Amino acid sequence: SYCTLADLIEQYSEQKIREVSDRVNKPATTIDTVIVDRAIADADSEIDLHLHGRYQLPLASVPTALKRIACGLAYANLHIVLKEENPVYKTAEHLRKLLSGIANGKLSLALDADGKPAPVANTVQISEGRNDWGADW
Amino acid sequence: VDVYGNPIRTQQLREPQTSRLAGLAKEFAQHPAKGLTPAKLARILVEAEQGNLQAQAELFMDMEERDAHLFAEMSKRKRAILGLDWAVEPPRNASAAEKADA
Repeated sequence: SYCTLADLIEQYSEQKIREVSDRVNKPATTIDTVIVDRAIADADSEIDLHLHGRYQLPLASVPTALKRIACGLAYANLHIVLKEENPVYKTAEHLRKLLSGIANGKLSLALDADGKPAPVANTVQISEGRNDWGADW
Repeated sequence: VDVYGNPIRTQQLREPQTSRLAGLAKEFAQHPAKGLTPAKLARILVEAEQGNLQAQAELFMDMEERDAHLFAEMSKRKRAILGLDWAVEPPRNASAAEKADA
């Protein structure tokens, strides 16, 4: 859960979330929590797809850039039909580009609140090191 | 008495000293040469310096057994002595009794 309904409302205003989330009432009246939850879950799943090879999956903290990316992807997911030239689609593409840059080691995952994220041990591995005759015998 | 002057008692000569130590005769060598590294060898030598000669003795036995060149050299050196003729001589300007004892 890198973003919440509060984050979506704050980033896109409550009116737009209501309009793109209420599918049964015309005009919209309330925000459907289930739809928003599914959209946020899908955004988190995509982000994990991008970040699985460099960091641990169950992150204990959410970096701020991760919050922005999740909010953007979740909003893009709340559109049933999304055309290519829709600006929301372009924002989603830019965020996906940021994610790909992070995955390819060109961008670093920033601070969460004060501490660093937790990189995986992929680079750590070395055989073991056999150096007998060099132990001050 | 002996050469060192320690009192000698003929009572203790009837049985070997180690007879009352039947535990020793049942022991088996631990073979410390297998899996030996320079650190292990240094520890073995240092411990031997401090009075733990068991590990050092077993290591020496393994070393003798596992090296053909060293074993050949030691065997040749010892066989050199084993082939020497020997004799018992009386002390300097010994007397008739000393000559008979010799």
